Amino acid sequence: IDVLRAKAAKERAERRLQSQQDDIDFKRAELALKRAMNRL
Repeated sequence: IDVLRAKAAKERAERRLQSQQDDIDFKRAELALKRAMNRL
């Protein structure tokens, strides 16, 4: 069933390529650590 298993590798490789799309959600992850900018 390699033909069906390989299908999982395609979905992953695609997600990784979507870096520019996963840049916004990643920003918030950092903002939570440093919110000093807001206090000022």
